Amino acid sequence: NVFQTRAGCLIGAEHVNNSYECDIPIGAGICAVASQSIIAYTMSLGAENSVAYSNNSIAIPTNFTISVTTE
Amino acid sequence: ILPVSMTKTSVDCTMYICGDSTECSNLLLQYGSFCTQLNRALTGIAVEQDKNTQEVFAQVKQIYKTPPIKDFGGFNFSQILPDPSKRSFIEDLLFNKVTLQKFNGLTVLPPLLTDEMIAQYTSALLAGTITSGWTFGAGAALQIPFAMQMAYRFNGIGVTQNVLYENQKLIANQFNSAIGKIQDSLSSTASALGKLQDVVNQNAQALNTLVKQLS
Amino acid sequence: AEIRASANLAATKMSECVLGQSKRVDFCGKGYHLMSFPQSAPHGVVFLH
Amino acid sequence: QKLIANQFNSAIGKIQDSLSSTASALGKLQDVVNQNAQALNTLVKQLSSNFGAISSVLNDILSRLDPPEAEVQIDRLITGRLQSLQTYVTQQLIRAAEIRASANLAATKMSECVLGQSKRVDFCGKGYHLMSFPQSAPHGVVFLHVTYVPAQEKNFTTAPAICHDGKAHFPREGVFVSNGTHWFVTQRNFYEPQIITTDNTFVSGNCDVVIGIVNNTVYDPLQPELD
Ligand SMILES: *[C@@H]1O[C@H](CO)[C@@H](O)[C@H](O)[C@H]1NC(C)=O
Repeated sequence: NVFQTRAGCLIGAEHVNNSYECDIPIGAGICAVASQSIIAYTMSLGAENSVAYSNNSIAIPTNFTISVTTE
Repeated sequence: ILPVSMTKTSVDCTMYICGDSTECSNLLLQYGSFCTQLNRALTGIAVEQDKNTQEVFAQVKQIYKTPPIKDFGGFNFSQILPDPSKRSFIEDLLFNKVTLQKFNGLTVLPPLLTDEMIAQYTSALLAGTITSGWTFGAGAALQIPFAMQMAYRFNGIGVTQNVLYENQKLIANQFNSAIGKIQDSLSSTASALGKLQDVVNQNAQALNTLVKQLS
Repeated sequence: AEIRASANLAATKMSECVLGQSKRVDFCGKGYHLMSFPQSAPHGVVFLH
Repeated sequence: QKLIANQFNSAIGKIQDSLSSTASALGKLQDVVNQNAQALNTLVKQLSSNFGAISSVLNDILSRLDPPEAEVQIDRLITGRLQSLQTYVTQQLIRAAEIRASANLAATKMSECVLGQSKRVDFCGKGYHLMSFPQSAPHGVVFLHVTYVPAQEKNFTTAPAICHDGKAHFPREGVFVSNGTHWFVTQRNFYEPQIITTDNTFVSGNCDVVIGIVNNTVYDPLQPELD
């Protein structure tokens, strides 16, 4: 295929619409295998969840997980 | 104000030095791998400009969304929270106070995180710190009413929380008013973004000398 | 390398003052800190301490 | 205590698994080995370049040329091997300053998180910090930031103060929380409500000022002892 971006003309990738966490940064917000084909999509910032603000309602946790990252 | 990234400029070595010539290149091949060596250095910092903006902004997991109704205990956030008319209000003034072309071998790769994405991260960072306070940085974002949050930050610096409530209405006015003077001090006084302008001035002045040297 | 020193300083001022209330003296504005607000900019970041 | 010890013991277990299984887990240390060895490689490859002389091996140009003419070619190598060695040095002086910026950051993360519990947000792992564990590595250091992360949140109804006998009551260390029917205070980061006695609230002024308070009853523990 042939697909046009803001970074340039990208041939070989099949443009899609649903967003993903992006693999191979291409530029101008567009990244790039998934089921035997190369897909070039828009980056996703992640799952969009806006939390339920009130003027009088708090939310307090009831359990925790002590976890070990590395660095 | 802090700069966080410079323009991901890149330069093709052989096309700068030779510029589409066969006689010149076969000479440039005798200088070993100078061409390969510089080209790697320049894309080493171009790929790093993407790690700078990915660290300052991409600190949050999910993109929080600010609520429709805005009842923030009297605190008026109209200036910072985004306006769908176009990006926020103050941000819009910032994008007007700066004065940000390729010839031969030179180029400007575009930044990976587009500006309307960078403007989006800074909205979640705004909608988490308005609604949730500290916690959207520590784990599951717990919501807490703003007028109560500022009480829990007054309890930070060593002021018992009663002070806020007992002065809530005035405190909200000072804060709302202080935010107002910002855009005024920003709009009126030019040379307010001295720091960001240099990193544009220097880095573009330096490119200019690179081309003048072709003559 | 002068910018990666600032990009790292902004990566801290956002983790230490936007995502929390910092106790460090004079790190986030003159005075006792209450909060801070990121704002994008052409090539930088602007905090409203 | 017993469960907490299990989570911690279990969390440590997944580390070596995530480390052993997933290759490219030490991306950071591997570059500083890759780059710094790749850069050396180019330094030697440059010994095989002409720079314009008749030959890149100093022996031959020396073997088959008279000294007056030879040094005119030897000069074209020296002028090149120098510029290519002085390029290598510069890139190291820059690369070493990038490590002295990390060596200083690790000298801090050890003094601020191994030798104490750091209050800086997001300095030592995502979440509230508990402790950290150094681990040597080939040319670096690896920290195991043991952090506390809340979960399983539930919504409640909040109220900034409690107007009792006309006076307001503000929580000493807690948030005024109600399960709809009964009001409580609780530590702000772990659900554990309690009955609003007087020794966990402090009072100030009548209850006309601060907006949002509710009418409630703060029981005094002294009264059941007077009778
Ligand atoms: C993506 O959406 C656009 C606009 O709705 C549409 O024109 C296009 O065909 C879609 N692309 C694919 C691969 O479905």
